[PDB]
Amino acid sequence: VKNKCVNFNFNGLTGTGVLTESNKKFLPFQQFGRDIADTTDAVRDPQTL
Amino acid sequence: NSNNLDSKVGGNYNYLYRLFRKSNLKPFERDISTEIYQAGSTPCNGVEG
Amino acid sequence: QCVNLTTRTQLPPAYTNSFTRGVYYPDKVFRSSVLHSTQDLFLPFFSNVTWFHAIHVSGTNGTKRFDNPVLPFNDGVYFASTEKSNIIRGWIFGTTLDSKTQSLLIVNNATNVVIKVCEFQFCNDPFLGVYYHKNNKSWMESEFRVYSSANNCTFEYVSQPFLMDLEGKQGNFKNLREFVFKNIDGYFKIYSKHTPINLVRDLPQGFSALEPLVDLPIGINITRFQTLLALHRSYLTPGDSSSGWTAGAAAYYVGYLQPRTFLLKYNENGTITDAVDC
Ligand SMILES: *[C@@H]1O[C@H](CO[C@@H]2O[C@@H](C)[C@@H](O)[C@@H](O)[C@@H]2O)[C@@H](O[C@@H]2O[C@H](CO)[C@@H](O)[C@H](O)[C@H]2NC(C)=O)[C@H](O[C@@H]2O[C@@H](C)[C@@H](O)[C@@H](O)[C@@H]2O)[C@H]1NC(C)=O
Ligand SMILES: *[C@@H]1O[C@H](CO)[C@@H](O[C@@H]2O[C@H](CO)[C@@H](O)[C@H](O)[C@H]2NC(C)=O)[C@H](O)[C@H]1NC(C)=O
Ligand SMILES: *[C@@H]1O[C@H](CO)[C@@H](O)[C@H](O)[C@H]1NC(C)=O
Ligand SMILES: *[C@@H]1O[C@H](CO)[C@@H](O)[C@H](O)[C@H]1NC(C)=O
Ligand SMILES: *[C@@H]1O[C@H](CO)[C@@H](O)[C@H](O)[C@H]1NC(C)=O
Ligand SMILES: *[C@@H]1O[C@H](CO)[C@@H](O)[C@H](O)[C@H]1NC(C)=O
Ligand SMILES: *[C@@H]1O[C@H](CO)[C@@H](O)[C@H](O)[C@H]1NC(C)=O
Ligand SMILES: *[C@@H]1O[C@H](CO)[C@@H](O)[C@H](O)[C@H]1NC(C)=O
Repeated sequence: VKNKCVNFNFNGLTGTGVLTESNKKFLPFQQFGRDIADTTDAVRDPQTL
Repeated sequence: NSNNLDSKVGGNYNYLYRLFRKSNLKPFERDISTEIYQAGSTPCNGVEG
Repeated sequence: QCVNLTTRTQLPPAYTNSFTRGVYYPDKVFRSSVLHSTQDLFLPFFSNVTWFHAIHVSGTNGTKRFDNPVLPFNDGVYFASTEKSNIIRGWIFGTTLDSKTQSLLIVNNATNVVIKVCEFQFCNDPFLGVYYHKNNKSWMESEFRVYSSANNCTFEYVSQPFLMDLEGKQGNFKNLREFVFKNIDGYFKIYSKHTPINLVRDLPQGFSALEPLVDLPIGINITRFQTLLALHRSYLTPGDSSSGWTAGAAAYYVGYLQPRTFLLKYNENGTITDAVDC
């Protein structure tokens, strides 16, 4: 579910927020992205990649 | 407990443990050497005594 | 099997300066447009790095350098390699390079990549070797003189087959391969990076973050390592397999990692483009 405020469980990482399409290009070994506050602000979908 | 599997009436001697090591093992380190340990000041030459 | 090479000229060891190389991604977390401070095993900036050559220059005296010594493995190794003919074939890691203790072999057999933790009776002069045929005008792998016997092991991995052409290219170094090897908690961490580059002699100056390559569950004691190279044999340089060889032009540089705090810069694309050694 995108563009809506939902609870999400991505690969065991639980949280609440709105998921939107990202322009970030993750490296093949990377799964999560964090900001300067160490909070998960980007995530790779385990299925759609 | 695996007494019903790893125990034998005459004695199960297929399981070994390392004794007399020069230094403590590092975490997640494996030592399978069979060199004779030198406990005293007399050098050993591959024989036990 | 075990063959010691001869006719090697004696030269003093060479030392160079590592400017900003050896930086790798500390973790697998994406960061963009940030300045991240992290403490880890890094190669110090502008460090004194040992330099080893592989070259055969003919003449009345000339120089025949084939450097494959046993170097210490203290806390982590930065291994840079400038080559054009794929001279460097791999490495061996261990404490006593014999059947007494287990050792890790990471080699390229010119067809597959073999990573084996096994009890190896390594040769005093281990190497690999291709042969050049005048009629074929092609180079084929013919010699594998790394270890004498393999026994009492756990770890085996063979990569998918490939070609990996063995032609003896001449000119400038066209490949720079950087590796970071660490031995932490029974895990062999390998980080890798590749750069085209174009220069003659020394290590190129620049910045290139090394990406994680492999996490081998090795679990052995490692204090020393030796680089396994590749030599050339053909209708020229005749001999009896101990002196009848020539070394393709290549260089490799060895540095040692220390626990340091680094401030890395992640650009808008998530790539580490610069670092500061505090
Ligand atoms: C470690 O290696 C020992 C020797 O292997 C033999 O010699 C090699 C050079 C090679 O030729 C190999 O093919 C040979 O099989 C293994 O064998 C044991 O060695 C001890 C001497 O230290 C001897 O007393 C045992 O009888 C002999 N056992 C066997 C089955 O060959 C070791 O095997 C294990 O360790 C033994 C202590 C014993 O528990 C045996 O049942 C085990 O399989 C090797 N140890 C390992 C692989 O952990
Ligand atoms: C890993 O191997 C090194 C070298 O083989 C060990 O260091 C040796 O330790 C012994 C005593 O334990 C000393 O007598 C030697 O002089 C040491 N040699 C070197 C080069 O340091 C080290 O102890 C081993 N580590 C483990 C956990 O077994
Ligand atoms: C299963 O996961 C893979 C990711 O590797 C993805 O490509 C594929 O579309 C997924 N299949 C389904 C039915 O979701
Ligand atoms: C290489 O030199 C070593 C010296 O320690 C020797 O033990 C070994 O037998 C030599 N290899 C040969 C002669 O093939
Ligand atoms: C590097 O170390 C060697 C000896 O280990 C020394 O001779 C050389 O001067 C050092 N390099 C620099 C730039 O100081
Ligand atoms: C290298 O080793 C692999 C497996 O160990 C083998 O399949 C391959 O043929 C070898 N390459 C040679 C002998 O050139
Ligand atoms: C030339 O190549 C063929 C196959 O690639 C091989 O059978 C032959 O032995 C090669 N020539 C020589 C002199 O080795
Ligand atoms: C980041 O990526 C974009 C698109 O691929 C590119 O235009 C830009 O130059 C890149 N930035 C850097 C610093 O390489």
